Amino acid sequence: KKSLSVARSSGGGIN
Amino acid sequence: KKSLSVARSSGGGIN
Amino acid sequence: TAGWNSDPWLRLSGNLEGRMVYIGFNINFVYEFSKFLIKQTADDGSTST
Amino acid sequence: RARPFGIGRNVYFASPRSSFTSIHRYYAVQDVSSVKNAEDITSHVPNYIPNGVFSICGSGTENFCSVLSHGDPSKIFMYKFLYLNEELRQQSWSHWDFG
Repeated sequence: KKSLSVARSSGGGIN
Repeated sequence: KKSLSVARSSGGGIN
Repeated sequence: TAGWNSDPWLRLSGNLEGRMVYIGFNINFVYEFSKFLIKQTADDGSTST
Repeated sequence: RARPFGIGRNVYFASPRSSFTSIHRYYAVQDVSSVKNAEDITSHVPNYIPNGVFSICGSGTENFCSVLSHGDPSKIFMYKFLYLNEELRQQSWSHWDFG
């Protein structure tokens, strides 16, 4: 059972 | 499968 | 090559007299992806590669 | 040159640099009673909008801010944003070209 994509709300702008 | 780098937002100034 | 002003004609094949047509200039849509690299986030929304 | 443009709760204005214009969002800080602040909404694209911004506009209904600069007259620079629960959920910078 391969791992799932991590739930990333992420964001925007400069990082 | 080698471990991934821990996502460190970290910071600045004196620690 | 000289431009539309030099040769301002659109030659449509056949007889199209009396027909309604729709003329416009092509819109150049561009989207370049960012490089498909692994993205991770911390406990907050900050991203990492 | 460009009058600050107010959309909803925010006012957008240009701050020119040596070669490219920084667009800032003027807003009220949430916690403090009487502190206002400016946030650089072009921080991730500092070298995008050339100096010479003379028009700042946009639509509240369509949720965008548009910048016209005479440095690159052929482009309309578009700032697409979304606000959910006092949070910028979308920050999209792009331009439109017509020739």
